[PDB]
Amino acid sequence: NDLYRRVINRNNRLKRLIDLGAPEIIVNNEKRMLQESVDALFDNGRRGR
Amino acid sequence: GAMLDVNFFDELRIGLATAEDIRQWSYGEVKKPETINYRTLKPEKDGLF
Amino acid sequence: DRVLRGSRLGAVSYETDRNHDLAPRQIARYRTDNGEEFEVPFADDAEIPGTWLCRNGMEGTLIEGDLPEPKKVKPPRTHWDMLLERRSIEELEELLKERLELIRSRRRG
Amino acid sequence: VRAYLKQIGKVALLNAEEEVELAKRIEAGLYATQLMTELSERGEKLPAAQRRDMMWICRDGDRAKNHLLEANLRLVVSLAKRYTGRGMAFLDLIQEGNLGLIRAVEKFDYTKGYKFSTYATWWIRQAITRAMADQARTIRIPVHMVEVINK
Amino acid sequence: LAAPVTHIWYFKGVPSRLGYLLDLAPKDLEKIIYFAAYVITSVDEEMRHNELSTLEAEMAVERKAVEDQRDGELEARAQKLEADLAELEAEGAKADARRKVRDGGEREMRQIRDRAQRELDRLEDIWSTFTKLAPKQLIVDENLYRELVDRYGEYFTGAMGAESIQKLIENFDIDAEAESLRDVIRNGKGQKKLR
Repeated sequence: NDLYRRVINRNNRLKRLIDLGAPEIIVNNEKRMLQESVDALFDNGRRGR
Repeated sequence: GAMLDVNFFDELRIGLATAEDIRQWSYGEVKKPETINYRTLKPEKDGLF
Repeated sequence: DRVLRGSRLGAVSYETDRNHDLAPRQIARYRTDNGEEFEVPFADDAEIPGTWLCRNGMEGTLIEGDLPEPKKVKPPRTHWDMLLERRSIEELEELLKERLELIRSRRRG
Repeated sequence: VRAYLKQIGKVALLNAEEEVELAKRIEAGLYATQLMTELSERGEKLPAAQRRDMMWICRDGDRAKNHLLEANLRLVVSLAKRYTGRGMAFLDLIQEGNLGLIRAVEKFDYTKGYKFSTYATWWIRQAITRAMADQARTIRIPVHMVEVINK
Repeated sequence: LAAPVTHIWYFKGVPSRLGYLLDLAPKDLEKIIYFAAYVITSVDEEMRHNELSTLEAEMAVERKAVEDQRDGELEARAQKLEADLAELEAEGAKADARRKVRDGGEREMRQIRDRAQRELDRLEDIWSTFTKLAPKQLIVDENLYRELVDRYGEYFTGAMGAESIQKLIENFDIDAEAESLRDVIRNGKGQKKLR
């Protein structure tokens, strides 16, 4: 539930930023942390930490 | 026919997911990071529960 | 040593699954924007709203054209409007014309 | 995080006069695109050269806003660094600080004569604290009970 | 999900199945899927083919204007250097300090022409890479990618990330690569055949 909640938060924040209209540094950093969250959900501990 | 799960198996085949198959499986779209209410202990709306 | 108890938040009944004398059912049909029917079995004694949430992702409307009301939707906080709440028309137009004159003298020479 | 530090290493820093000038360019570009839409729908005749140079005004204001946010990104990182170990990791605080930067740069006036970071610090801290309240726990708790829990 | 995201099993578990399918290094796929390097999706060939001639004429004209700026800067610095010569030689004193301003002017002319050569190399590099434009090409230095956007941003399509991988796989017919791999393993030998 913690991992699912984390992915929900990142996805909602990215949807809010993409309807808002933001610079690419913010948007792509949000995309990167979303991708890392999905990887941490599917197999926690494979890549990175 | 893995819908009503009859008691007559022949083969078990694993494949690969598609987005259309996933949204055909699902019974909604979770969009809030909420689980229970802190006081009434009842599940929330459009959350994980 | 450590033996606990506990239960999920919910109670369990014990009935018989008869399949004949059910409540009378009306079947309602909704539709999303992208042509997606979602058949909704209501009661026969049931009001049918014009809109209903579906698994498709959005609130799919009725398949009827009886209730087509699109009215109450607007963005309440636009940057232009909250600019207007703090800045006046003549001041903003003066700034606009000053920057237009600057860019005319820059691009033109 | 290290990649984000290298990404925010590219940016520069400005002063209050340049912030006022950037806000003037932003509001001029916003008036330019409002007039562009205004003459787009039910307009009579959009001038070609005036439409081109006010399109360049609008693009200049947008890029000015982008570089303003890029300049304040390091400031919002240094502001957000004092919230480690409270529920979330650093990245959520960083992005909430970006949201607070967007809200403050909407809600800022160029005739204040105020420093932009000193203006925006309340907004950033407010956004970070309210998001910490929202995403603190597994079960959401209302903010007033959060306040009395803090007390 | 608002934006696509790839699986973790098809990227990280060695051997990287996606990397084997699209013929990339796995560490060089990591930069794509973790948003640290730009990758070109597709690039036109006929429009790029006629714009080779037309934009090489444009490129030569731009380089000529650049060289005009370079020789103008070199001539202005040389005139300041001759002014240093005239305003050191006119007073009869120890010429060691009087040679210092001359050496500073020479060093200034050197850095002017060196910086001009560097931006000329930048022009040569952007045209050379535009001539070298192929799909599945990593582009590091997104500032240089922005240079590619502002000058030669047409005639190709690029993206960055999981949706770029999605675009790549969508525009990827496997049958031609299957026949090519069949021909390689039938005819050749060695490390390339093993791969």
